[PDB]
Formats: sequence, C-alpha cells, structure tokens
Amino acid sequence: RPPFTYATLIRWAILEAPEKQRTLNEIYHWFTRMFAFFRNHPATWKNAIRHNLSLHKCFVRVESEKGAVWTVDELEFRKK
Amino acid sequence: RPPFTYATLIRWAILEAPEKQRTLNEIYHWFTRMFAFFRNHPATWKNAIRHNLSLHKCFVRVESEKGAVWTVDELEFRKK
DNA sequence: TTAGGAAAATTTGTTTCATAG
DNA sequence: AACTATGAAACAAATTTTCCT
Repeated sequence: RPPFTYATLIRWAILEAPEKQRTLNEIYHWFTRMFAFFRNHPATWKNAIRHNLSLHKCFVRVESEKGAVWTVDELEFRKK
Repeated sequence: RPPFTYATLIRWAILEAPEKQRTLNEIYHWFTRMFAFFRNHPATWKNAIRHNLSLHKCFVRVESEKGAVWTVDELEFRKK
C-alpha cells in the first residue's frame, strides 16, 4: 500500500505530456482536473470501474500469472 | 475544468505497475491511494508543486522556444 | 472432490451535456 | 430560437461466470 507523494504525482503528470514536459501551470491544471474527481466520486465507483473495463475495447483481460488480470491496448486507446 | 474519465484513470492505474497490467483489486487500491491523497492535501496545492519541482532534483527546468518548462530526469528518480 | 456464496465480468437501460447541421 | 441527429460519459442495475472457501 505505498501511498502517493507530491514527487510522484508530479512525475506522472509531467509524463503525460505529449513531449515529457509541462509548465507549472499545466501541472496545476492536471492536479485540478484530478482534485476535480475525488469528492465527485460516487459510492459505487467499483461498479464504474468494472463497467468501463468490460465496456471499452481498450481494456483486455488476459489470464496469465497469479490470476486473471487486465491490460491496456495502447492502439485502441489512441483512437478514443 | 473537466474530470478525467474513468477510462483515462483506469488506463493509468494499469500502467503504474511497471508490467503494464494489474488485477481488478490491484486497481481499486491505486484509486484509493489517490482518493486518500486528495482528501488529505486539498490545501494550498499549487504552492507545494513549485516547492517540489525545485527541491527534488529529479525535476529539471529546460528551455523550449515554447517557453520555460519542467521535465523529469527518470535516470535520477529510482535511486542513487 | 463439491457446494455455495461472493467477487468479477458482462449486459442492458437511463440521462445528461456537448457538437455540427 | 427548435429541431435534428450523433456520441461520450456517468450511473444504475440486472444477469451470468469465475473464483474462493
């Protein structure tokens, strides 16, 4: 359960730039976009994840390793 | 300013794990570690984020003919 | 084994908000 | 100042399938 540090979230947001760079302000915007989701989560969100996982083609269940897992299809994602 | 969608976040959670794949309940946790973080620090966020970029030296400022921007030095996270 | 129930997946159904005509 | 048509997204929920005792 390693929790989330500023350090990390910043890495994650910089790394979601088209170019692996972002302006302080864009970073706010990233944080803001995310603040703007976690309070406006529902009681059932586990329902919403199960749902999106089945529904979109970008998520594909494979069976390997410890148990059955979920993986992304970067291609299918790129079109949405 | 919009939320990110389930789909985006979910994609992310899948990716955090370096193996680019994770079970359902491994995702529920990523989501929690977020849920948590934002319940905790919804303070003067912005301010933190210049304090870190500067402090943690895995964050580096570079010049674009765009403008002055931040990148991560991935070779300077993990450890040294 | 084999149940039996619960967690995962999957499927349908409602409703909203945002776009081009 | 509709009205038409389209589609993402979120949410609820209803069934079926896998997985864990």
